[PDB]
Amino acid sequence: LIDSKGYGVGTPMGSPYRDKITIAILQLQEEGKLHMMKEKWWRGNGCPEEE
Amino acid sequence: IDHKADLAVAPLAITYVREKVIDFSKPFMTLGISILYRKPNGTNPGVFSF
Amino acid sequence: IDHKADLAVAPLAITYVREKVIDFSKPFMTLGISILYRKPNGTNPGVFSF
Ligand SMILES: CCCCCCCC/C=C\CCCCCCCC(=O)O[C@@H](COC(=O)CCCCCCCCCCCCCCC)COP(=O)([O-])OCC[N+](C)(C)C
Ligand SMILES: O=S1(=O)NCN(C2CC2)c2ccc(F)cc21
Ligand SMILES: C=C(C)[C@H]1CN[C@H](C(=O)O)[C@H]1CC(=O)O
Repeated sequence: LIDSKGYGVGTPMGSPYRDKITIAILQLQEEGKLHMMKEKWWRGNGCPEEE
Repeated sequence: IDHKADLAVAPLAITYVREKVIDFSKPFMTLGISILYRKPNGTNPGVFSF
Repeated sequence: IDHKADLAVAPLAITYVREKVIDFSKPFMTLGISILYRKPNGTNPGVFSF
């Protein structure tokens, strides 16, 4: 990895949601629901390392 | 910016030039920049490799 | 909470129950919980492996 950054649920400048979304994001991350959603879509058809 | 829609639920990365104009939330994935290069075609060792 | 400080620049992890009281910045370091354990020092017997 060249750098490190991350996605976002970006709201307008001065919105009453950039706090209500991150309490909801961290609630989905402590419960592990952001990993059941990533293993669902980034699953793939499988790929061999082979050695 | 001109308040036409509220959320941006899409892979919209958190950068320095974007944070000044819109409010991102805290991340839900984590990124990096990396090279997508193509794999070689193995070596294919033959059955008469001796 | 009791306003005896202004920043908390520290290894202070961003959890769900901490941001309902203090109100964090946007992360300066990526991590997760992982397991520390002794490196295995002995070697496998392998009485065969000729
Ligand atoms: C130092 C040890 C000395 C021992 C003696 C040595 C003597 C001479 C021995 C071998 C000489 C063979 C000629 C050289 C070939 C060069 C490479 C080649 O072209 O391979 C080709 C094989 O196609 C063949 O020609 C297979 C023939 C094997 C020889 C049979 C053994 C002789 C028996 C011994 C007599 C005892 C019986 C006694 C009474 C008669 C294939 O080309 P490739 O690019 O390599 O592979 C790609 C193909 N692939 C992916 C599909 C696999
Ligand atoms: O763009 S950020 O909000 N701040 C920068 N970083 C860490 C410094 C690597 C990270 C690391 C992981 C992220 F998901 C987000 C960010
Ligand atoms: C060593 C301590 C108490 C700290 C280190 N950072 C974690 C934190 O940010 O709360 C704590 C616990 C841990 O290592 O699991």
